[PDB]
Amino acid sequence: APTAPSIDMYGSNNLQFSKIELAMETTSGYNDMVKYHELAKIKVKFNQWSGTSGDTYNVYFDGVKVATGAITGSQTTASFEYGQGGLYQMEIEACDATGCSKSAPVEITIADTDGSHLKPLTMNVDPNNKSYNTDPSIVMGTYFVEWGIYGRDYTVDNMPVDNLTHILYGFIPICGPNESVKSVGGNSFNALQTACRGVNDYEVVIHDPWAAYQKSFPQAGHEYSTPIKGNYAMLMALKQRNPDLKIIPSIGGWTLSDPFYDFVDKKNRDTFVASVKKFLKTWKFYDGVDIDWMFPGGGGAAADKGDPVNDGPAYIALMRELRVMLDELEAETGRTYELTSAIGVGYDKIEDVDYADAVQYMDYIFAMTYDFYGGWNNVPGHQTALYCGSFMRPGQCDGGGVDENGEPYKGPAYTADNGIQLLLAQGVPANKLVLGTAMYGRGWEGVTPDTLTDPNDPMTGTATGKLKGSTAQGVWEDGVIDYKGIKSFMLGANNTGINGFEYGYDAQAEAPWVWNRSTGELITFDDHRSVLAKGNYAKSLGLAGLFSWEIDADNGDILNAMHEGMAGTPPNRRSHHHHHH
Repeated sequence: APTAPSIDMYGSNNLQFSKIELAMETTSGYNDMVKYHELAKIKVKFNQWSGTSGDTYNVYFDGVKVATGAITGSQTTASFEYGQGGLYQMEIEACDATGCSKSAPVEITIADTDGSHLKPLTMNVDPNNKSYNTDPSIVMGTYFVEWGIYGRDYTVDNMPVDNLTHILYGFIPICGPNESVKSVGGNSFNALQTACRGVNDYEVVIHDPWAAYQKSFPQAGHEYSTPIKGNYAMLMALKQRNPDLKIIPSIGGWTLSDPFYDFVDKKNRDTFVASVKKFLKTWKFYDGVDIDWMFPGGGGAAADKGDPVNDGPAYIALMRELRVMLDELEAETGRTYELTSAIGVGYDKIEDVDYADAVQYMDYIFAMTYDFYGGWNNVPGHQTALYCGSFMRPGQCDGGGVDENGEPYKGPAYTADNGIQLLLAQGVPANKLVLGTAMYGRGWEGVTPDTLTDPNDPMTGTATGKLKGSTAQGVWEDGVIDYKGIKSFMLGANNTGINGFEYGYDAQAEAPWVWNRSTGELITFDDHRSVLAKGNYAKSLGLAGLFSWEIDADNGDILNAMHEGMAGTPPNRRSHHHHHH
């Protein structure tokens, strides 16, 4: 028998290999920064200085032969390819006429984007998040935002993952027309231009590669030599901890929806769909795709865009085509992929799409049952209410009434129930609808008591402007505030109201508010009570479950209430009553 091979650690790259190459110290185009290989190139060097060397070498991973070849001299480099990520016990064997001798086992690491090479993520969750035994068939979704790792200081390990079934990652941009991005700030448009250099229009890219895969997180044990870092590596480790969790990339959103309006041309859909397939093959931890087109028919960030004739049909076609593509991935991998979308719930948004047609291809519709009222104007109202509030005029709820100027309402009022009922009215099944919960408030200032028609209901007042404040209090953009900020600075420990604010609740609407009479500051949000109501409502209607925007803004109260709401209606048996969904 020849001399047992001795592995040259330095010459074998310390046995660290990767199916993906990611630029860590530079920023350029997505295709320049990211290279994915179906087979990792393995290169291992071993030495046989003393004694004989032998004729043939064999390389084993956990006892299974993965490479073989001839031995020449005292030095042999074993170069081969391997397609499965993970950790393996590697042995190298040398053979001749007299027999074989094996090296001692040593661990080889082959990185892949499923996280197979990673240990389960260590969590650091706010203990205010309680423990629940909610049926795993019930959807409990939330959005994690890429940029939350900056000022918001909210990282993947902070997510109450055991209280979630779906994590939607916001947001994946589409290269092309993106003038709406300029409204964001922080040089975000420039970043997108850079990402899209070398990328064709209508293909997806990563907006912020630093946050996505470059940034070293010490809680995840990231190093210089770590082939994948950032949010993505942490999400990979999270999948190792929670294999049944669904992590889905969210494409678009409010300021990244511009390219969607060019999807009336099927060629652009084709380009997009192909890029998504490539994206899902490259980033294996993702379990499907979420489409947040805001909005088919118009009413989005770009005022000059929207086609009420063609957008809805295009949206439907997009879902059909994405489902075909996902079926291909399912055939190729044996995995199951989900197709979802977050949609507007105003009557004027819903009427622009035949969701009965679209939903046959989809797993879930995330109904954006929030942003009903807000700081964009000076009219108070419940931003995320289940039902029509006390402040509403006669016939406003159903839309058959008349406004202040004698002008008829053009459709039903913006409420969660009105939206859900319109979707059910189209023929969308309840069990594919997911009800939206707000982890944020919208707000005004200058709603002083003198402006109120009903002295005890600030929703009957008039504002002078948007809510202002500091990021310490959860105000990241004027008119919007983190739920945890509302709790810490307006509500206090038991909703007593602090710092000049008083707590109020509209039992008709199922909607809370805080109101400071002196400053006229008014905030509309979801609280424990309203979320309990939403949960009860979702269970009664047989909805798929609940989802939320955005997890970083919760202190645990909202997600807790989501679970407790789903904890606390039989088929129709008889006529002679109000038939209703």
